[PDB]
Amino acid sequence: STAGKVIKCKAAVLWEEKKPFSIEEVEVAPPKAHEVRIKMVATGICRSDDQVVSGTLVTPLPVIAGHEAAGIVESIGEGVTTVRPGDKVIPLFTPQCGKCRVCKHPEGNFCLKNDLSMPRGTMQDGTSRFTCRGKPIHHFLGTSTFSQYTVVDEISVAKIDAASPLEKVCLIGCGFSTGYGSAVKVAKVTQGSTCAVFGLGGVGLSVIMGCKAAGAARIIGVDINKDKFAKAKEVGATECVNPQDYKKPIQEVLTEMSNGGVDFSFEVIGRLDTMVTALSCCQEAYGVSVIVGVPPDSQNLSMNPMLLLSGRTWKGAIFGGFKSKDSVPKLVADFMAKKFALDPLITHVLPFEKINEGFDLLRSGESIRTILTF
Amino acid sequence: STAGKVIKCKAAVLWEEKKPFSIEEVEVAPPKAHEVRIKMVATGICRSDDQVVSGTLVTPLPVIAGHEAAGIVESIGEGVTTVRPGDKVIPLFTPQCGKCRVCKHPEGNFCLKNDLSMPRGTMQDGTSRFTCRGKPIHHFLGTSTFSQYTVVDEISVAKIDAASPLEKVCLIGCGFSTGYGSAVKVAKVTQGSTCAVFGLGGVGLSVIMGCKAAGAARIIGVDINKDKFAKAKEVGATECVNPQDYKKPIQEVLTEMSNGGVDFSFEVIGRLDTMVTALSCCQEAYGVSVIVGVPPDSQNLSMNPMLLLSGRTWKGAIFGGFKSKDSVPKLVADFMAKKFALDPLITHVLPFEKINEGFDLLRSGESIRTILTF
Ligand SMILES: NC(=O)c1ccc[n+]([C@@H]2O[C@H](COP(=O)([O-])OP(=O)([O-])OC[C@H]3O[C@@H](n4cnc5c(N)[nH+]cnc54)[C@H](O)[C@@H]3O)[C@@H](O)[C@H]2O)c1
Ligand SMILES: NC(=O)c1ccc[n+]([C@@H]2O[C@H](COP(=O)([O-])OP(=O)([O-])OC[C@H]3O[C@@H](n4cnc5c(N)[nH+]cnc54)[C@H](O)[C@@H]3O)[C@@H](O)[C@H]2O)c1
Ligand SMILES: OCc1c(F)c(F)c(F)c(F)c1F
Ligand SMILES: OCc1c(F)c(F)c(F)c(F)c1F
Ligand SMILES: [Zn+2]
Ligand SMILES: [Zn+2]
Ligand SMILES: [Zn+2]
Ligand SMILES: [Zn+2]
Repeated sequence: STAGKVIKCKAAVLWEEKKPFSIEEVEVAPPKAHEVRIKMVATGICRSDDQVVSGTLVTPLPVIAGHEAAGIVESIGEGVTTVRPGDKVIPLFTPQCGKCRVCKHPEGNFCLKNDLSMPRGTMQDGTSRFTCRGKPIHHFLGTSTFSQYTVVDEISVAKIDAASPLEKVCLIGCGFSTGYGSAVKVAKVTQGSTCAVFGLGGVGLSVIMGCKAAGAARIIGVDINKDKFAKAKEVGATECVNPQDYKKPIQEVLTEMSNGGVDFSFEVIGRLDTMVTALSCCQEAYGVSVIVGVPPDSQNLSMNPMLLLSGRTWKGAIFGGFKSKDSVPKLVADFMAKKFALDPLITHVLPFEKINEGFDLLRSGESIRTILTF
Repeated sequence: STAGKVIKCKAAVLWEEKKPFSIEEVEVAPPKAHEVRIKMVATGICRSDDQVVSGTLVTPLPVIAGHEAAGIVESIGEGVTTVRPGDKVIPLFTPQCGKCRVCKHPEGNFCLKNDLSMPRGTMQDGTSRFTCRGKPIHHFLGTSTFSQYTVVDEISVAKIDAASPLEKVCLIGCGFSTGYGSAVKVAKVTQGSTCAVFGLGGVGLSVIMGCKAAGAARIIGVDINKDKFAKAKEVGATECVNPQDYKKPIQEVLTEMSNGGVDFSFEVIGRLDTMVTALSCCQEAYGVSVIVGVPPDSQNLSMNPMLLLSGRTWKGAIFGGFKSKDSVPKLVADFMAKKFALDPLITHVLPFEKINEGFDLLRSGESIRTILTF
């Protein structure tokens, strides 16, 4: 029995920016009221985790990062009603409290209990459940999945199908659901439309999947790494373009290709310049552009508002617009029902001990998703 | 009996930026194929016409400005099918050719034959119908309503009810329709919502009318001229705020007043800083902000894209999102049926010869709309 006791386990601690993860023993406190302790089974490597390493996504350090995962409930605190010991679960980096004005809104998903806007790196109660070498360690987005065991608030966990394969469905905790929902829920891609997707990583591939599911006629993938094109075409891109191949700026190229602008564009990289390019390539009167990539901390973009005055719509979203706790179990059931595929996103499967190697595959351009297994 | 002949008439010619209009004789050529010559009856003074004088809205000079008007067809060119001599008409500063990809789209209204994006100051065939002192004079937006007679392309004119009061319905040619449609069509304001309207001129008052027609529960007007507040409350504002009264930035004030941000905000001024403030004050997860004001030429704004990534929508529109030639006659029929009021917008009436006094009233802050009568 571990229930009610401190667990000593392995975790990947990031002590300061621009350093490898350190794989060492941490102590994980038992869950308090309304908290859940989870034994991790699989976690993905998302570019957002790398941005924490880079320092472009700011969160308190030292930290246990990781937010795209799946595991099994080890124990529950007093008052927990939505999961039990032995349940398969996905932690939710966007919580769903069900009580705030956003949770009550039909189209909101960015719950006011989130730890994204103004990150504290704690549990809801303002404290940490983690220590390492006698020092308190911060949580990340109320998830912290780069650990054999984590503790999450009940509003930050969803119970999923007992038969689901956790080394695949961990992607429903971030990159699949984000990209797919950006297309089908946030943009509301229409049948017969032309879409442009900037960035052909795991999230951008998921946007392509959604555009194809929504019946887009043309899906133009855009990436500076032409090694990404073959998989983008496998999941539905009709054409791929590398901005580096052209004398003209790519917004001009895509406007020409689409006979006057695309219906829907997506920025799935995280750069200010590509957010403005993506907006500009959508048709001036009725185009929609969705920002999915996470921009660099504290930097503003510059843009001409005439792009909007002619009729364009610009919007962004976290987690594909999905209300997290309602939607994650439904997405897992849809995957079990063969409504969408996850294998095209998974290029590498490594033991958790090879986390640094996984990040080097992402940085070098080789991987889409590496799944780490515990 | 003027049909096929040059007409000599008075017009207000703008020879140079930052100068009074010159009321003097012009020559108006007869209409070519698919053109309509109109005897003007009434024209409004819109801030966009003043921005031309200021040089912040660029169009070629010398010019006959004016775009918000109503008149009576004097003659038609070869091939015209949609109006006849003696019909009451409103010139359309946004055309509706009915054939381009925008005109065919269900949402779009910014027809590709517009003269707004890259203004030439000509008719569709690239020539002018106006001479003054033996020199060619530019058109403005394909309308040029500050003249006793104008010539417009058939795609830039709508036939309206024969019993229409032209001294009121001229406002359907720009300010009323723009503001009202920005609320009801572009933003799609919902019953029970909270709205913020930045700028309480004739367009912003029309936005308030639309928000109240849509059932908003709270409509907060924002203006630095507190003399604007009484009329804003008459047409539906529930409260007004003057940014100059507050130590804190008005986005923070409006976020506090709305218990975490408004549902819908509207920028109806034309300044870069209020475009960013208006986006900021809508609720971060589900808010919508609409740009209606016309920004200063060739200037970029700076903003933090995290405002969008949390879930906000930012859009703009021309002419309230209305397909112009379909919509104008319906709006006139609705006015005739008392579905909305125009009198609250009309604060002054002057003869056309007093155009410079009408512009002085707008610049002083004293008027909403002055209507000029020919
Ligand atoms: N909104 C959310 O909820 C959410 C969720 C998941 C990820 N993200 C962000 O989404 C972005 C993509 O994540 P990911 O798919 O894991 O990353 P990724 O696998 O690194 O993919 C990014 C792709 O962009 C390509 N790229 C880089 N620079 C350019 C450029 N200038 N022009 C065109 N292509 C370029 C690059 O080659 C790569 O294939 C990151 O910014 C993440 O932080 C956001
Ligand atoms: N999108 C369109 O189709 C369209 C159509 C009509 C007008 N316009 C533009 O809409 C804008 C408003 O036109 P209008 O109603 O005729 O002008 P207006 O009558 O000048 O009203 C603008 C209001 O803004 C107020 N204002 C000025 N600066 C500020 C400030 N910093 N903060 C708060 N309030 C301030 C000002 O006191 C005035 O009451 C102008 O930019 C027009 O060019 C756009
Ligand atoms: O990849 C998902 C993700 C985000 F979308 C963010 F906006 C963020 F700040 C972050 F830390 C994160 F992990
Ligand atoms: O007031 C309507 C109006 C606009 F919305 C513009 F964008 C524009 F350039 C213009 F000249 C105009 F008159
Ligand atoms: Zn909530
Ligand atoms: Zn992620
Ligand atoms: Zn058209
Ligand atoms: Zn106007």
